[PDB]
Amino acid sequence: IHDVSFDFHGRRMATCSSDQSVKVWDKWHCTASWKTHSGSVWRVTWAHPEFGQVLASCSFDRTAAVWEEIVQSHWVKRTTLVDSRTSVTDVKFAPKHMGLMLATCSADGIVRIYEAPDVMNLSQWSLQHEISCKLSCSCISWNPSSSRAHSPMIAVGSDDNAMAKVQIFEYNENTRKYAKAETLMTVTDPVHDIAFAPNLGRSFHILAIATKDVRIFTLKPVRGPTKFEIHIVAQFDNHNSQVWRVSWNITGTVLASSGDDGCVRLWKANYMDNWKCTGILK
Amino acid sequence: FVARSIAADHKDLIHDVSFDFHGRRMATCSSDQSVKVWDKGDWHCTASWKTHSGSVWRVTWAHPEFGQVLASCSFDRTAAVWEEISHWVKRTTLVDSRTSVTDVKFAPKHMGLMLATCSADGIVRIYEAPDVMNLSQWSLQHEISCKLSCSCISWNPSSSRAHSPMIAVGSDKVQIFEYNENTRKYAKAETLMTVTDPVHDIAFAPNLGRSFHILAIATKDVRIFTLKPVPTKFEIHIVAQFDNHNSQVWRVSWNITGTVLASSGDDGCVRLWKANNWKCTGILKGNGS
Amino acid sequence: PEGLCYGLFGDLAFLSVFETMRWFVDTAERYALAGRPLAELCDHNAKVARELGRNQVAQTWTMLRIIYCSRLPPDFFGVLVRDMLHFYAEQGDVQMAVSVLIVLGERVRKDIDEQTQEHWYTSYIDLLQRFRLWNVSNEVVKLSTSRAVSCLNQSTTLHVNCSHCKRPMSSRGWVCDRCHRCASMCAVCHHVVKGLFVWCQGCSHGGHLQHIMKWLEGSSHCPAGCGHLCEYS
Ligand SMILES: [Zn+2]
Ligand SMILES: [Zn+2]
Ligand SMILES: [Zn+2]
Repeated sequence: IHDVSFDFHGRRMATCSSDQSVKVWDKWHCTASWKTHSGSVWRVTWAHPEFGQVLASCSFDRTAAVWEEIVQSHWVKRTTLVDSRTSVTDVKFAPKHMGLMLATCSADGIVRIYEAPDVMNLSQWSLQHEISCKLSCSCISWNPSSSRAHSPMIAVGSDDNAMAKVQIFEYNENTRKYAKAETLMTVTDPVHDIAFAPNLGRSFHILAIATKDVRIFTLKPVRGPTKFEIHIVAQFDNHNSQVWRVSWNITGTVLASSGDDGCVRLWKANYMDNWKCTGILK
Repeated sequence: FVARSIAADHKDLIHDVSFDFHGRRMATCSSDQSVKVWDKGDWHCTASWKTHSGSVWRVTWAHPEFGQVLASCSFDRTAAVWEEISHWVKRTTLVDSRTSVTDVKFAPKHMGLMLATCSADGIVRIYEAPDVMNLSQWSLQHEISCKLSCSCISWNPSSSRAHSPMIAVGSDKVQIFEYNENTRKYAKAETLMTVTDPVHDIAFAPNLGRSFHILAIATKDVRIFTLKPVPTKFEIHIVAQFDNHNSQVWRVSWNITGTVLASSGDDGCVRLWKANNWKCTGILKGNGS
Repeated sequence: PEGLCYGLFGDLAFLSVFETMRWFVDTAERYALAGRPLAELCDHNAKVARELGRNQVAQTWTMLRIIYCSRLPPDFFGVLVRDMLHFYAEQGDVQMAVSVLIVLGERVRKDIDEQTQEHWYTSYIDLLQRFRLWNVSNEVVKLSTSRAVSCLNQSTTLHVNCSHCKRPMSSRGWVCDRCHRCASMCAVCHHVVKGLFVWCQGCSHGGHLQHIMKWLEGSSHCPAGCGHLCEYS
C-alpha cells in the first residue's frame, strides 16, 4: 500500500499499492479491484462528488489516469495524461471552488495542471499551465481555501546542494498563470510530503511539511504574487527518523504525522499557538 | 338494512343532502340558507356559511378531480359555485336566470366541469368553464327552453363514446334533452307521455356499462323508465309503477352501481326498490324504523 | 512506502482503521436560525449548547441576547461581536460564527466584509454537505445574508412536458393547455398532484410522493400499470 485516500463523504477509501492494483473500499468490502497502470501506482486521490465518483491515480509509467465509477458498479478509465516524460510522483484535485482542476507533479521538475472544460465529459483535459520547479518533485498540495481573498495557490515539495526544497506558487489574475510566490530557504532537508491545512474560516494558510522532522508554517497573507510572513510554529522531532506522509484534520486543527518508525501521531495547538502532541498511535 | 342516526347537529331543517364521490365529504342546504359541510368513524362538521338571499333548494358536489367544488340553487335567481381553499370561497355567481333556480346538478366529469340550472320560468341554462384552473369564469352556452315550469334536472352518468351528453328535465311533463354534435347545440330528445302528474324529482341512473339508460320519476307514484337507444331515437318503456308512497314523492336517488333506487315521499318513508322486476327491499321512516 | 490519510468522521487510516465529531452534527441538527424573535433564538441555542456541554457557546448566545435584545452607545458592542465572530472562525469553529450571522441578521452583517463572510458561509456549507446534512445546509443557504450563497440554491428548475401532447406546460398551472386534460393525475389515489410529484425516468409515471412511498413499500411494480420494474424489488 503506497497511499490511502478517503472520499469526500468519508464513507469510501481508495488504496493503491505496488501490486498493480487500485482498490476501493466501501463501509469494508472491496467493491472493485482493477489493474490500472503499467507501473507502481504512488498516490490515488478522490474528487468532489458534484463531479461524480472520480479517482485520479499517478504512477511510475509517466502517466496520470482519471477513473470514474459507472453503473453492477464498475470503474472505467476516463482519460490518460501522457504529457509527463518521466514518472509522476503526486496528483491532487483542486478544491471544488475552482471547478474540476487536476495537478500532477513529475520527477523531472515539471508540474502539469489540467482542467476539463465540461464537468459532464471527463474524457477531455487541457494542460492549462506547466510549472518548472528546477528540482525533482515529490508531492504537492492544493490550498483548500474557498475565500475569494486568496488566489488559487499550489505548493510543490521537492526531494532533491543545500537549496530550498519547498516552492509555493500562486495564481496571478492579470497574467493568468501560476508563478513563484514563496520560497522556504529554511527548509533544506529533503521534502517527502506537504499538506495545507483546511482553511475553514482562518485568515492565514497553515502548511505542514514532511522532512527529517515535521515543520508547520503559517503563511500569513500580508497586505505580482502576494508576500507572506512565513514563520515556522511547530518543529516536531519526535519521529527520530524520516517523515513519509502528513494528513490534516477535517477541520484543519489536528495534524496526523507518520514517520519511518511506523508510528502515527497527532499534533494540535493550544490557545497560545504552542503545538503539542495529542496522541501516539501504532 | 339497519338505519342509525348520524351524530350530526343542525339548528335548521335540511332541504337537500349530497354525498361526495368517495362518500366522505357531504353537503346540506339547511332552512336558514346555510350550506354546511361534514367530514368523516363519525361526522365532523368542517364548514358552514350563508350563501344567498333566498332559500337554498338543492346543493350538490362536483367531481373531486376539479377540486372540492359545490353548487347551490337559490330563490334569488342565482346558482353560486363555491370552492375549497378550510376556508370555502365563492368562485362565481350565475345570475343570468330570471326566475327561481329550482335545482342545480353537476354534469358528469367525462366531458369536463359543466353546470346546468333549471329556472322556474321554464328555461334551463348550461354553464361550462373552459379553464379548469380558473373557476372564476363560466360562459353560458346552451339555453334549453322546456316550455313548462321546470322542477328538477339530472345528468346522464353515462361516459361511453356511443352515448351523447344527456340532461333530464321535469315539470310541476318529463322532457329529456340530448346533445347533438351535428348542430353543436342541445335539442329535444324524448318525452314521457306516460307522465302527466307533476314531477318533484327526476333522476337518471349510473349505467355502469349497460346498453340502455334508466330513468326514475318522482310523482304521485314512483315510475322507472328504461330508455333503450336504437336526436337518437329511444324505446321508452315503463318497468315499474309503485303506489306504496300513497303521496307525492319528493326525492329519488340511485346507488353507485345504479341498481337500488331510494324514494322519499310525503308519507315520511324512505323506500328502497331493487331489481329482482322491481320490488321494495326496505321501508324506513323518520326515526329509522 | 507509507501512506497516511485522515477521515471525515474522525477515522484515521495508514491498513489501520483507527477510529480515534458528533457535537458539530448535533448543533447543526437542533439550532434555530429563523422564524422566532432574537431572544427566543438565543435562548434555544444556549439551551442546546449547554445540554451538549459547550458552556462557552451557551454563554455566548445568552450574552448576545443581553447585548442586542435589551445607556451604552448603540455601536459600542459592534467591535466586540466582530472580534468574537473572528475568534470563532480563526479557531476552525465555523458553525457558531455562521449561526450568529444568521440569527443577528443585518445587525452584524455590515461589520464583516463580504469576502470573509462568504468564506465562512462556504466553509460551513462544505462541512455540512460532508456530513450528509442537506436540510441544515439548505437552511443556511436560504437564510444566508450574502447574496452569493443564497444564489447557490438556484439550475434547480425542472421543465415538464405533457405526454399526450408533447408540449410544454405553464410554470404555474397543473392543467394542460392543448390536451385540456390534467397531466398531473395521481397514479395511486387518482387525484390532482398540485404539489410534490415524484417521477420515474423509465416509465415516465408517478404521483403523490407519500402515496408512491407507501406503494413501493408493499410492491415493486409501477402503480400506473406499465410493468416497468421501478424499484427492481
Ligand atoms: Zn398535453
Ligand atoms: Zn394521491
Ligand atoms: Zn410506470
